[PDB]
Amino acid sequence: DVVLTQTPLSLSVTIGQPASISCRSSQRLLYSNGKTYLNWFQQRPGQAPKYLMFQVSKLGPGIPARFSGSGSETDFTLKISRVEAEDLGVYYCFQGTFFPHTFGGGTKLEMKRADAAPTVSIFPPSSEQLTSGGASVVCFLNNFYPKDINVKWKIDGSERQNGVLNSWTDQDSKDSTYSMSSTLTLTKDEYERHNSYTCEATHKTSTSPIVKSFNRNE
Amino acid sequence: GTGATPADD
Amino acid sequence: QVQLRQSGPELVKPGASVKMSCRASGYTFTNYNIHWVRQRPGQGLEWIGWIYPVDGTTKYNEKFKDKTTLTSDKSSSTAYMSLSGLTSEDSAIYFCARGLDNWGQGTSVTVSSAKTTAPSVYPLAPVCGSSVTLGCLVKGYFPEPVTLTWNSGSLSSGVHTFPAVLQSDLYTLSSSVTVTSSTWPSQSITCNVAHPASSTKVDKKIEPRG
Repeated sequence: DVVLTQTPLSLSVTIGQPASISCRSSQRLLYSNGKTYLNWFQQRPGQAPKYLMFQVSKLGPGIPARFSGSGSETDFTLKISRVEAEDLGVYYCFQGTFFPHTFGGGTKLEMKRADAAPTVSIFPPSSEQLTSGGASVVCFLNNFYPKDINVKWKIDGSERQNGVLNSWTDQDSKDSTYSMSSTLTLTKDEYERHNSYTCEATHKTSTSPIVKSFNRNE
Repeated sequence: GTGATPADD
Repeated sequence: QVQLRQSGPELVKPGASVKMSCRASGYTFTNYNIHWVRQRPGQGLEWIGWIYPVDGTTKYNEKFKDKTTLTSDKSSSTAYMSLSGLTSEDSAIYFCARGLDNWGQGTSVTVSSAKTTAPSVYPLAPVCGSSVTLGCLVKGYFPEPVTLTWNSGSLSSGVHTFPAVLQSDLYTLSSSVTVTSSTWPSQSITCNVAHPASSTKVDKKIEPRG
């Protein structure tokens, strides 16, 4: 099968500035009729993909002229002359020359902004959950930039991974930040066997990891 | 056709 | 006004099957192929196959050939996809598309052993600064969706409601709200959660811990 490789995985764009993304094909895409069926699709998260460009350089219906496509042999490029807000989203290249048809892995255009450190908040189990026999500890890591972050849980200083459920927001449309929720779920009796509960965040905005902790017996 | 693939062209 | 309208979300037990519809309008149905594409959660796009409505000719990606049957009904301008013998690998949004130039809105398939299960809703108060973050934990429900608001929608800024995550055949969702210390606990802050599938609607007030 043809494999399409897209770069970069993520592009931090700025309104009014040009953007360029690339799609490498594992083999030539010239069909026997002389046409090259390399297409581009744009998908805004939660929405359906739109037909942006076909046959390397032919604009899809209703697509604005700020988009242009080029390439030959195995390397193809999609350019935006000046990025506008509606251009954020995921762009997939696609080949229809060979069966099975295949898509690249996607390049996500996200909005560049200044780095921002997370606001980190830790929450012990609620009394209601404890009554039912469970104990979830929640950590929110809110309004940070860029999107890459790592969270580690520790119990009495020892790392715990079993029972962790993480969720991440998409980029906020208004402040361009990212947020994360991490929930460590234990039983109440397991929870009562230990004292200190820590959520530890590593993010490029902090020299050393950020630590939020509480002691159960306090 | 739509131009997207040979079968769509 | 080209439109491809797809049928609603489907819940399938492991080992079972699903048939979904793609209702076309606004163009001559027999002048375009209908393609189908899969998008697994958090992943990219995979091409499944197409059908030509004039004569029912099909083309399948070999990877999908054993599990997938594409059909169409010219008289109703509707294409169908049947998926058989599913596992959680098949949980995804499935799109139909008119020659790839116009795509339906997608049909979600969730392959799970779960039955309808109401959530537990827990208020998260701070540990026993001028900014205060409160939370709400919505645990152990099926299927999607839940709705979550704060103070019946009157607390709308400073809210982060996180995408639900399916783990061990139940969903968990959470939400945080951030307010000034001069507003809480001096004012009431309540998380409102509805789960239509279980006809559940609950309000949990955030109370200072003791």
